[PDB]
Amino acid sequence: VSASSRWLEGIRKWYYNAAGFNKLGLMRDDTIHENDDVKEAIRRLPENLYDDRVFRIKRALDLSMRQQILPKEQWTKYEEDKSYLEPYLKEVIRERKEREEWAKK
Amino acid sequence: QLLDLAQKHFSGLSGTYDEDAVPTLSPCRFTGSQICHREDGLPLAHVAIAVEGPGWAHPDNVALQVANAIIGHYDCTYGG
Amino acid sequence: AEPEHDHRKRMGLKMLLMMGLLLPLVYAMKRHKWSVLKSRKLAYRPPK
Repeated sequence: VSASSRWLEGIRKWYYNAAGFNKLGLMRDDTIHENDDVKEAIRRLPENLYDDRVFRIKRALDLSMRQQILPKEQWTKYEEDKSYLEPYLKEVIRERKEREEWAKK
Repeated sequence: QLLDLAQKHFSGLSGTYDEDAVPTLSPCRFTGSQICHREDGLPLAHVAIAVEGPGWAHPDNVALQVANAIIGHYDCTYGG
Repeated sequence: AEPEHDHRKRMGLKMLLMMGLLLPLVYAMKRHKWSVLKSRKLAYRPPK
């Protein structure tokens, strides 16, 4: 909405490009560290998302090994980086926090 | 009886034939290689492993077949 | 202070001449075995 909020968004696009997982065809959520909440969120994913996730990780490990990167056109565009794990992971933490509120009284 | 019938029904593929397009098979290069179609949704795995064999005419197809018999075949319904 | 001087320079040449033969050779051994992975091709075929 704002000139400086377009600048936070352009600095975020800068960082995204500097992080460079997109160069390996990865999405942001592919790159997350696997904790207990995370493991459960992966577990809770539908078939199509899990299978795509597996392939994207597979592809990037293959590139990592051969020390290559994808052609520029095949990089994950910041605008279309689908945050597929978000609602799943938010729900797992929601559930944990409740259990923890219950374990308090 | 058979030769009579072949002249009776198959004659009429002569007049003039072949000449312009003579198609003989070129040999096929065998490659030591692997194809792996991972599918964990299928209950049992299927594996086919093979080396290059010599072909129809070769006299030592007989000896290979004897060794293939020694190894043989199995199935879970076999009594043995 | 260093009586071994002459001997260490001698075996040192032998060390360098051996490594110059062995380094590319062990590299080629590793590169041979690893070519199975380096040239491997992936295809993803999800259902309809």
